Amino acid sequence: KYRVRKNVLHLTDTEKRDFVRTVLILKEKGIYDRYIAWHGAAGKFHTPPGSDRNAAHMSSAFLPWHREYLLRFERDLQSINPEVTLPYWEWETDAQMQDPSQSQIWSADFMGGNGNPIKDFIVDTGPFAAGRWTTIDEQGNPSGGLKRNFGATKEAPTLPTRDDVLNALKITQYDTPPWDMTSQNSFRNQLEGFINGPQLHNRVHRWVGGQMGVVPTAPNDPVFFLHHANVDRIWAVWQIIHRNQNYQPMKNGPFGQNFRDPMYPWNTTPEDVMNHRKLGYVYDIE
Amino acid sequence: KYRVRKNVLHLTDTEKRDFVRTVLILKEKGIYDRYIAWHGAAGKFHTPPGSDRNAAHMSSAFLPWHREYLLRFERDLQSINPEVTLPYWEWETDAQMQDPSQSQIWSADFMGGNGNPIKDFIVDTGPFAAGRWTTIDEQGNPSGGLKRNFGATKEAPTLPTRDDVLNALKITQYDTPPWDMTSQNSFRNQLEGFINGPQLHNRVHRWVGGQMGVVPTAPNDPVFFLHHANVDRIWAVWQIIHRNQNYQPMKNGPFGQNFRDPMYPWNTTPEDVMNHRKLGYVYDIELE
Repeated sequence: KYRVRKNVLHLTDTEKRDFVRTVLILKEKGIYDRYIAWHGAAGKFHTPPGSDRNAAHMSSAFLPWHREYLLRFERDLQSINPEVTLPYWEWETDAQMQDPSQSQIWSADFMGGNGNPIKDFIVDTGPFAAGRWTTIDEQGNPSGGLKRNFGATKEAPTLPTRDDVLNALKITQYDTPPWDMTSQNSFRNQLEGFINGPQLHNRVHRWVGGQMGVVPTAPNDPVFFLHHANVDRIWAVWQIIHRNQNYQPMKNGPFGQNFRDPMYPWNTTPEDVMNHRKLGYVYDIE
Repeated sequence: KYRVRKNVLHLTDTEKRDFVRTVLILKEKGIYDRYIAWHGAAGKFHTPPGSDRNAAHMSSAFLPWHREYLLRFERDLQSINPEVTLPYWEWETDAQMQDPSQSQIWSADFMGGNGNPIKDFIVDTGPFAAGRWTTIDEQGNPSGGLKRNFGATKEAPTLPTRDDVLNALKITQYDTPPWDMTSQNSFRNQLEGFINGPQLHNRVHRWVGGQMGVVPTAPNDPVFFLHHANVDRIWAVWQIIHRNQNYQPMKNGPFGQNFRDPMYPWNTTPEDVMNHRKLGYVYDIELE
């Protein structure tokens, strides 16, 4: 209830600089790669095998899984610099922009810009440009560096809007059977973005393109964590009015998705991360 | 020192029954799959990226990684049945048999037998036969049954011998630079089995064949854990014999291979698991 995750647009120049340095050092230390790997590994743990659910997506644990993911990432940041928290990318505000690629998250100070169409959409500006930041592929081996291609596909030309978020916050059920990408009247599936898809979460990945555009490589882009901080904040808001609306399935869902099941690759259950205050952080505007 | 991990050949009938029943329970609950996935996942964490070293193999952390792995597994067995401990498959004495494939470990009441060549080497005897036990491919998807093909490759017609075990135990260095498959005079690399390989650990995988013959799918076979408990036992024995040798590298290995580095996919470090008695178990041979 103490560490403050701020809007990226509210970070000072110094905070932007100190976040970048901390990420770059986590990368240098070999710790960043753990997060890419953890996320890829969860995508091949299906609940159960034969289904299209997995531990981290496409089912109920999507939200607690990434909250734990971000919680551990932030602790790793804090061990380098105890004054650094994970900011969030309020994309729904950027979607108001005439050209959201002009948002300050994309400044050379911070995330760097869209990919260069002349250079196969390689990101060539910012602290994660090719040459300053290595990437790995899905199989875990070295890759070609950061790629981005904002709004390039016809199904996600734009970012999710504020209205897309307000509509999601109105869903009263955390999730609904069969706890997958076809769940109706489900906050989890609304936010993940499978109704009228791709929307919300799914639509951000599709919008950003590059490595963020294919899930198993998405954390190669630091903006991945800023994106998921915003998703986690939006879940946190849902938990203030739908406070107590808790989690489903409580039981008798696939193993790995129930309230007290471990979320692969960890032992943490959804229950363990239900209250973000007890996890030690708050969002600003909370 | 409390939990005693016994030779499979010394297990009573009820012990074998209880071990099997407990593993079937872990499988039915969905917990067993976590150990399949962890093992595949660690192979994809290269230390550093682009090296063939990974979190669980091909470098110094091979031994502690699997000690932690079995420890977690055994603890999951104990949640179900606190009287069940992880036995070890002492393959070096099976190697002494006229026909090692007749070891009691492959009895229908324990691991079940060799694959059916009519059925493309699907195991159809024992508690893990097809129709009683489902398997996953490297992607996490169903793959249609446990396979085994004992001694079928030219590189590994036989299991490792007692002499191979004893000869590894003479190595005084736990590991050596460059902490990879070329490491010479290295207990870790010798036991893992890359010196004129496959030997020892690498050889057991190739000898069992089936899923065990390919490392990312090996844990689909429950004998994987009895194999690794034997690898753990040999290391524990090395640690008794060479009491003033400690883990290597102590620093300046690749991240994930040093004494105090976390072992992906966990936060556990080699230091955390260096003393197997501190982990709450002993092998029967230490007690005799």
